[PDB]
Amino acid sequence: MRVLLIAGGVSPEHEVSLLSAEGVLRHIPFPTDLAVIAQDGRWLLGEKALTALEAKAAPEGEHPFPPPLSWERYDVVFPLLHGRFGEDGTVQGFLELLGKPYVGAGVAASALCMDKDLSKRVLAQAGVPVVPWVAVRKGEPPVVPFDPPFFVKPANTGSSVGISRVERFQDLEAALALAFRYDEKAVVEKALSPVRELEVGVLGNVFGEASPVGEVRELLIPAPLDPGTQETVQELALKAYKVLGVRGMARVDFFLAEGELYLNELNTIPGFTPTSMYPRLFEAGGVAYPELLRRLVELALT
Amino acid sequence: MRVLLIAGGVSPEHEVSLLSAEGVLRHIPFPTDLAVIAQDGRWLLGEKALTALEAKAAPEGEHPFPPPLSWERYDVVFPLLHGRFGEDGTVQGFLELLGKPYVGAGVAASALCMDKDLSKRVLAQAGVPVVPWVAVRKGEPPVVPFDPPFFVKPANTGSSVGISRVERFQDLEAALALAFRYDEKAVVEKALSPVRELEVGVLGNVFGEASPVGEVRYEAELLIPAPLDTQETVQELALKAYKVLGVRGMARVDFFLAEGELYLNELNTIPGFTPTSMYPRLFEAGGVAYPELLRRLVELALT
Ligand SMILES: Nc1ncnc2c1ncn2[C@@H]1O[C@H](COP(=O)(O)OP(=O)(O)O)[C@@H](O)[C@H]1O
Ligand SMILES: Nc1ncnc2c1ncn2[C@@H]1O[C@H](COP(=O)(O)OP(=O)(O)O)[C@@H](O)[C@H]1O
Repeated sequence: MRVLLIAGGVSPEHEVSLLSAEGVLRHIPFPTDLAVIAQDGRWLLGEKALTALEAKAAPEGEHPFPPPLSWERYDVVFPLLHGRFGEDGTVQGFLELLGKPYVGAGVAASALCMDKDLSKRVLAQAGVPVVPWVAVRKGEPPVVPFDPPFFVKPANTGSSVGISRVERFQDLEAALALAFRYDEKAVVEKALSPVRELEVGVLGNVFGEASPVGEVRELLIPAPLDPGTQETVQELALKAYKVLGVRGMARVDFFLAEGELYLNELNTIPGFTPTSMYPRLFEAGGVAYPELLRRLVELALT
Repeated sequence: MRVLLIAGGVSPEHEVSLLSAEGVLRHIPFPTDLAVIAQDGRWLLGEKALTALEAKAAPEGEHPFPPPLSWERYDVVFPLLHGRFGEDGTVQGFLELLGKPYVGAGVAASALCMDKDLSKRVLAQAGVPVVPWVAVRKGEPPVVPFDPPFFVKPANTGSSVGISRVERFQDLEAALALAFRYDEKAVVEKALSPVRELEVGVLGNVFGEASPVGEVRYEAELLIPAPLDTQETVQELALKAYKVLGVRGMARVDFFLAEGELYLNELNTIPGFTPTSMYPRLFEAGGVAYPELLRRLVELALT
């Protein structure tokens, strides 16, 4: 068993990905080589990759896509890339064509969890509560059924880029133009205030298992929630996970306001440093970091 | 401008991909090259690709993916692959990484439109009428909130393979078993009877224009126009669905008409393209000649 870890990426989460890679490389219980996608889209192999890792950021790459990589030398690929060209299903589509088993959600799941509008339409139809929202498409004026404040976001970007809180309708047009700077589609959802952010990890292929619930405020593991609400969080996370057909893992984020839960999004490739929420959550669930990585690889083969 | 046409594929529609590719080449108003993906997954380039088109099939190829192809000499890529590794977003995803403009639906819309279960969830949520249904995954006992008869089918496949009609609830298990032979997930929906199958094509990015409506008819063929009394309603539903799903380039949308009630069945992101295929013909009757259709499709990939 030899594993290929791909880190970096052209997205803003480029340095975070390399951090996660540092953590995975030191604990994965399998011979593993690193491949880095520089911020310019080019790749770095072997030594140059490890050198880039130490630098904690690789602005320039050597080989343009597709790289002269010896794919036959690996049994499983672990795409530890965040955001665009990472969790959207493109790298996965590539790996599919290479006939390479890999860690994480497949093309459909990735592309779908990544779209804030489509995933919401699917989850709402299945009975999973989501914040009231409306989709706005580049070129056609907005129609918002509820009143401000809103939160405007690009539908398929990530890393909070292009996101803004709108207090009045008069500021809506400018918020959409900002979001459209990154996407052809945007979402306008009700701004919850005050609100609490809860996060829960899921592991498995389609029918997964939830880890304990966490809260972002500093990460509070576990979250100070009453018995019933904690159960619903895990329950809703497993339901949405199954409906979307996610494979491998996912960190599901929820908002809690007025005692009500709303599933915000499913992150198919969450931060993976030994101190990130997903790993810490499962550590709390009795699954050590090395074992977590072992399971992901095992899941990729089934 | 230089276009790159990719045809064949590892799916069971390999032969038909080549046929529509033959038609495309005969009329595409741009210098165009052909690249073929054999049934064994290896790519055939240059004259070998055209030689392959000749035989109407390419069992084996020369270059294993990724092919040593000069993508830089092409402005637009036209993927004419069907089903798996065709319209499921995989090829699309690869093209997105090569930073190459391409015809048709993007990664998400393609993956989404190929999943009967997922696209029906989105459409129903959006108000678009669909046949009642439930998803059944391999591993969980089937629970159907309605009585038979009903059709059982693989959620993600090609040429209606693995589809069956169930009259007795005691025949559901065998139907699901058949369906699970092509996918890990299946759809169980209310069987419409009698039913008429309509189809309308769509061109454009997100906000498209509908073609006239045609009606399918199998002999013991498509009727353009369709003997409807409704065509408007079908076109509105098609464009609405097209928009919500965020489809780009094109799509043939199939509907079921029963008891005066319309039901959108599915959106095909990569319809057959022979001069006589349902998509090209529908648009022809809509004033969009075959060469024009191709021209626009290629230009749309750039906008
Ligand atoms: N509907 C909302 N109501 C209140 N706050 C929100 C809402 N949506 C987003 N936010 C705020 O913006 C932040 C980022 O939203 P998010 O969708 O998670 O962006 P990203 O997908 O990049 O992580 C959240 O942590 C939250 O504080
Ligand atoms: N709900 C239904 N009611 C009646 N007939 C159906 C129904 N679903 C499918 N069929 C029949 O089965 C055939 C194949 O189903 P379909 O979804 O169109 O497969 P495909 O995606 O290959 O076109 C249809 O052409 C239709 O005649």
